[PDB]
Amino acid sequence: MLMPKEDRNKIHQYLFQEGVVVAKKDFNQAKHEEIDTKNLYVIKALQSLTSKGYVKTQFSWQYYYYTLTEEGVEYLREYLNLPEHIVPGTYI
Amino acid sequence: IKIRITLTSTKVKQLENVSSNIVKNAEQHNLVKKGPVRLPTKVLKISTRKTPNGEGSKTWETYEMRIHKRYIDLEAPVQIVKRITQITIEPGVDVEVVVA
Amino acid sequence: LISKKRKLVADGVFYAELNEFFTRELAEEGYSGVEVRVTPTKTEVIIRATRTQDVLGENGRRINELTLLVQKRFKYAPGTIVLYAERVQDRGLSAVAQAESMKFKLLNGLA
Amino acid sequence: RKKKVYTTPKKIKHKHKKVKLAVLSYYKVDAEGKVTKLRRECSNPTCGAGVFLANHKDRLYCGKCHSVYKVNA
Amino acid sequence: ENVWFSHPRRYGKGSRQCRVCSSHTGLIRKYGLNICRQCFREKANDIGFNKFR
RNA sequence: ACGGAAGGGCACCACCAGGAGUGGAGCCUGCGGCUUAAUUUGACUCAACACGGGGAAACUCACCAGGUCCAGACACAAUAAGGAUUGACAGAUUGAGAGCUCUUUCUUGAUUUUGUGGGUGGUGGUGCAUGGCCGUUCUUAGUUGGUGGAGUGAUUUGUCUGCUUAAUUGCGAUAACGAACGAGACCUUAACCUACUAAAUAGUGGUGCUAGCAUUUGCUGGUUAUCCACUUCUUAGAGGGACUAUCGGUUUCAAGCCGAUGGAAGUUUGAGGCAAUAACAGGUCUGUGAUGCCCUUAGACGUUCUGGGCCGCACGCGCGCUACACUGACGGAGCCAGCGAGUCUAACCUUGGCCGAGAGGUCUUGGUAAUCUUGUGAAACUCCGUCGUGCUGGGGAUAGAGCAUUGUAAUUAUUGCUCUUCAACGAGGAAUUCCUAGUAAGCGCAAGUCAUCAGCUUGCGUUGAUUACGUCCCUGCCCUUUGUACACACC
Repeated sequence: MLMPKEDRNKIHQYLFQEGVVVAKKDFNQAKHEEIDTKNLYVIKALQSLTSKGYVKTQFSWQYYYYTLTEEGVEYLREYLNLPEHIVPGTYI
Repeated sequence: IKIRITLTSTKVKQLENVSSNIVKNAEQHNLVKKGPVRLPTKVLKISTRKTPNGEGSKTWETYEMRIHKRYIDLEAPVQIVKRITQITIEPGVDVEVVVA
Repeated sequence: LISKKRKLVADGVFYAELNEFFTRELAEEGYSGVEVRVTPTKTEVIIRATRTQDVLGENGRRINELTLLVQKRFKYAPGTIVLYAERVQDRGLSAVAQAESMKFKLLNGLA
Repeated sequence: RKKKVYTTPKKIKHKHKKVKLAVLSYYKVDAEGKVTKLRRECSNPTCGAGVFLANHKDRLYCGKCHSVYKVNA
Repeated sequence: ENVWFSHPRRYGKGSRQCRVCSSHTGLIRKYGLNICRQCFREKANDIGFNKFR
């Protein structure tokens, strides 16, 4: 939860665009895959999000799947203040 | 053009039948080719401990992976190659195309 | 780019990865098995199970985000992975389905 | 926890919490007039008008180049 | 912070580890699977390795 | 269960017969003892001790002497943007920009510094929760219903009188008949598929060009498209085999054991894998992110860094290596292996030259891999010389100087090499180890950890003397008899 504003905005927009985060379990690497932020920062932010109850996590051999839920997507929508039918995360 | 269609599978019967249908289709199309050459099947051996810790007699196991490689030398245009690949299809058979 | 010797083992590892992820994340929904089919610029993966509609979910959001899962995991081309669901025939003939049913019964709490 | 006698002096040194002193940023004192701007920042293009060139004891510090700044007069 | 990993972790068993338990002993680099021996024993049937002899 | 109690049935993890180191010496390994900050661990009758693939630079060990970091979350009150960490030059520490830490400042600036029943993590601990996997059971040896019969019954027969067989596999079977599992059964590396396709990774007969011998059939080699029914050296497939064919000897002339004009052998065709209803409080809450339970969450048992540590020596124990010298040290020379191994944010495998007695790289018509290592030129043989009935020339182990490498680091020699110095060892006393095939072993290669090399482990190459059919004395197991006063059932 002690994320920088830029890092948290990047995580929020990546969740809005793709929907799911993949984080190889390597803390303090400071070079995350496809996002410049810290791997440990991403992991801790998503773990606190799960504690809040808005997103689920899977391990699958030290791999950290982060899969969004309805409550998580609605909270993200209210935080980003996006109009309806702008860019849903369940496109075909 | 001297194309080479190469199968890199593990299923022995599947490799045999896909090679058979490829060669029979070539024969019925009456086009020159080379016979299906089989590279010697390679065995990947893993010698690992039966038990996690160091209890009991020293017992090991040899896991084996048999992989079959084969290739047929053909000469066909792209559309004919695509139709050949589409016909007589079977999941798992790994095909690849090279040009010499 | 890879010799076939390492490539076959890599493909086996990828298949094991997909099977283990699906069985770990889909134990509650009654997962049974996975099969694959490779074709040019497309990879189809089919989940053999019982509750096809339930694993589909609402508007298929489950399968859409599962495809995105496999995509961002295995770093393939965007949109070249597609998954479908099929109802297994002879459902009770697989030990995995029987084990999942007994897990469900234990969760219910009968003797 | 048997071979730990803590013979070393008790040296707990939890970091200070930035004790709040009086008002800072003393530019100048002008009554009913414009207070002139001071602290001409570094001419280096790296600085983005965010480094305060405070000269306490004949030294300059820049927060942009965290590793390359060594100047003398 | 760059002071957490000053000691190199580019090579050695610190990096040559499995992807299941992140252990650095009993590892196999043959065929580039980089898996622990017992986890390999568990998952070899689905991976493709079979017991014959 | 227990027998020094009836017995039998077996095992070259035991022998009559005989080979090969261990027990006598020198060394890496693993265990117990001691010191130390630490040499922390688990494992102890075959079922501990080159075991955790655990040869220990640092990484991976948990053990230490030190300074840093939280991932501290239900919900707020207290200084609450005159405001609080992580990233900071400075008198002092420091491989450093670990302002961690004082009169003084900062890249950003609500991302809250504090407290509770929740509890995210852990090489802290229990096989007194155990999964799950292995070993031992039990290695070619044992169990279970259905219908009958005995018995009030729990139960018994079925599952053996006589017995061949490296298995209750079987003939014959007294009350049994009929089925099931283990077993038997299921299979290539161990060929000859000469029915048929199979390597610019093949052949000879001649095919274009070539060096040497008589212009006395041609010869070995070459660049690869410069050839003409093909598979004789290596892979397959609906389908091949040897079923102990066929005969002679022994069995109310019933299983089987043996000798012989032929195929790869006629001991079951070679070795192994998968694998007995049940058990061990056998190993793993201590290389596994299976996890309730007593342990932490402001100097944390998590993590990160430097230097130590499984790398220390009066000591004992087994695996493994080198020897006890015309066989071997040898040296200058001939000709040889099959499975496989090897490069994408990585430039890897020592193929021919230069810096160069060799070790790092400078060019890759060699590598997504039978062709570059590599058809694995090593492991054993033949001309020649010393140790020539040795207080040393076998023994480069037993020490110092130098010549060499990925690695932001190798000192208590990471490893190789060039010299100089044989303090041990003359079939080795009691006990024990492994072995009938082309077997132990004479000896080198491939893969694991790898940064470097194994002596460890999983796979081959030249060959072996006199049993393999024969018993308990010790290493034991099993069955049924027999005796109990036993049920976490002799502990």
